[PDB]
Amino acid sequence: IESETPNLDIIGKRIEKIKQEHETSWHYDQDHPYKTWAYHGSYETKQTGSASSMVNGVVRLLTKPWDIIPMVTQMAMTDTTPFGQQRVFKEKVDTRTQEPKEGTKKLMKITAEWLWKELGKKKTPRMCTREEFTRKVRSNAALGAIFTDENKWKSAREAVEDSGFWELVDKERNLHLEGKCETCVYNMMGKREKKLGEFGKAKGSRAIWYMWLGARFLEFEALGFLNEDHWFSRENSLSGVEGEGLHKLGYILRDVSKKEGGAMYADDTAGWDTRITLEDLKNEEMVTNHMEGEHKKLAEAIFKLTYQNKVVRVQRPTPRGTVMDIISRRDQRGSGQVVTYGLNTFTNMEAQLIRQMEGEGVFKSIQHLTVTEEIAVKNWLVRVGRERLSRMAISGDDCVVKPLDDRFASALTALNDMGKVRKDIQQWEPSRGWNDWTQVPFCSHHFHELIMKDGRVLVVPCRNQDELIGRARISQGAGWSLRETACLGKSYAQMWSLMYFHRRDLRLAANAICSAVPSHWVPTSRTTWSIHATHEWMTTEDMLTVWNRVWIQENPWMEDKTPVESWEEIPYLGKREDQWCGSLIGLTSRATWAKNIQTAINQVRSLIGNEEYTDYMPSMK
RNA sequence: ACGAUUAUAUCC
RNA sequence: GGAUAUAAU
Ligand SMILES: Nc1ccn([C@@H]2O[C@H](COP(=O)(O)OP(=O)(O)OP(=O)(O)O)[C@@H](O)[C@H]2O)c(=O)n1
Ligand SMILES: [Mg+2]
Ligand SMILES: [Mg+2]
Ligand SMILES: [Zn+2]
Ligand SMILES: [Zn+2]
Repeated sequence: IESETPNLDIIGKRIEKIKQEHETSWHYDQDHPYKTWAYHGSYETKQTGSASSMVNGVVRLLTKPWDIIPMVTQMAMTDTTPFGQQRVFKEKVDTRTQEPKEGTKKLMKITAEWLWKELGKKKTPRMCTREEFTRKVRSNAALGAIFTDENKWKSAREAVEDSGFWELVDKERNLHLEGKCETCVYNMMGKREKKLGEFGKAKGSRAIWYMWLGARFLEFEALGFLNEDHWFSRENSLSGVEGEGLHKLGYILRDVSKKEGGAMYADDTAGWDTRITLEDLKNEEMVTNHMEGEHKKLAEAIFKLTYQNKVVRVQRPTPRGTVMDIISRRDQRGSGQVVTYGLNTFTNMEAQLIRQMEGEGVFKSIQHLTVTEEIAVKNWLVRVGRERLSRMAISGDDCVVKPLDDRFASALTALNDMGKVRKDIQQWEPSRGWNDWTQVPFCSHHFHELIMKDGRVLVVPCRNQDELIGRARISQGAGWSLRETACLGKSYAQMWSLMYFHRRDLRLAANAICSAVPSHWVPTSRTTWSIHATHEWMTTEDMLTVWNRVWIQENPWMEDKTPVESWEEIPYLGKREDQWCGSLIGLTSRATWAKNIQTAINQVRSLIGNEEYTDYMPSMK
């Protein structure tokens, strides 16, 4: 029922080309685990990825009360080995979403058409240039070379400056213009990030899919305009937040909460990219209806031949050593495509609008839309669609919706039938809604209204303190380190004083870390540094300069631009709120840690060696 | 060898 | 503008 039906007239040449370069080892394993993906063959390969973690000695030594807290100490780097990847693959990528019902599809298509038109009122699809690509791509961006003709260069920078790289692009750009595709294949790797381990094992996290550099240009050429012209900015899309930094997102939530409506809902979707249906992809492609000429053909080539027909190359442990599987999947979002963020935001705006529609009873059944319901839907979009859009903040899969009323919480038949099944809740269990916008999660944070001593008001980002301390105590790599990650620890402290200055433990811990890290060191990478013989790196005073720059000078929501003169003027959350968000104030282990903080600082100093040190601790009493 | 999109800090 | 670091989807 759920097996994948490949279109070999479209993906056929790609698979043959991969096979041709690997005839020595190409077989057809009949023990392949793929249940929902078409499988095409395997061949020998070598293991890539990692599952180890390095300890950040300076931060661990300075956060002792948290040694006894498993929400801190179980933090690890993810497992990006093929073992780690196949786990994630069996858990979430190797799944199938049921085709939505005919009423759902009519609802999605109507809404997507109205959305593309609203997004396009003040923007125009356009091609992007090779010069634009050459200026944007990082010099060390992955080449991701699939075939040997593509493995000539040592960096993306070198590749983009060779006319031979652009000859490969031209060969394939010409195929796309005829409607054929021969080289656009996805690499696959696991996302390296920080995730809580369980049972002494580091966990995988997610799949990252990337085509080779030439195919990524071709993506960019046809579809980069969604990003480069900022289609999903809040100004253009009403719901998006593209371009707004994390720290300013609380200001958007406060404005959404000014609206009249029900609770504030922020239902996460479980494995959003794996739940993108071919219906979703075909509604996304409707942007080509606003294109012309050569552009329309290149976009359509990308959507049809590379997004709706993906050939993937993924590693897999097998008792005879690691192999590489050549699989294929017509739906899903390939997390790594140029459209990932933007089209995730698009479809998630479309899904939330529909859920709002269900809540208001515009339509009543997803099995079929009556003509009078199609009329009601279109007239609803015309009448209120733009206002319903502004009741949302949507950053790809992450969303906050303040609906008209709380019928939303139990309006789940369209949401579930589109595949957008909520995380950590039953299919038909009503949603949990916040009636206080400062408690709403959005992009892994919530936001507090912080009154300053002037009486001015900041909105500041905040999360459970154990997540922050956990992440600061580990890094990529292996084993233990002290000197090699001291500047990294100072980097974390700088983040803490700028974004979470309002948490007592974090502001104490940050000053302690700065007091312990040699003050003339400057990071040149995660594990390397240089010594400015006469400049101190990021003293107290220029940390306070950064704080005033971000929260006052450049803060559009701060009218009075009067600087703050002293770290002691910069306030904290109220104690109860600090505690509610994981503060250890009130615990005796923390009062001890604090009272004796200079001892631990002097201990780290001695372990690092004889260097010049500065005491950031008098910034607080 | 190291995805896309984006913010901030730093260094050049 | 680039690189690094961090963070977010
Ligand atoms: N490093 C990342 C993280 C996320 N995303 C995109 O943003 C979507 C939503 O991100 P998130 O909600 O953090 O992950 P999910 O895939 O939803 O996984 P889960 O919610 O199960 O943690 C992902 O599906 C992915 O397509 C991405 O491109 N790159
Ligand atoms: Mg999700
Ligand atoms: Mg989130
Ligand atoms: Zn192609
Ligand atoms: Zn908080």
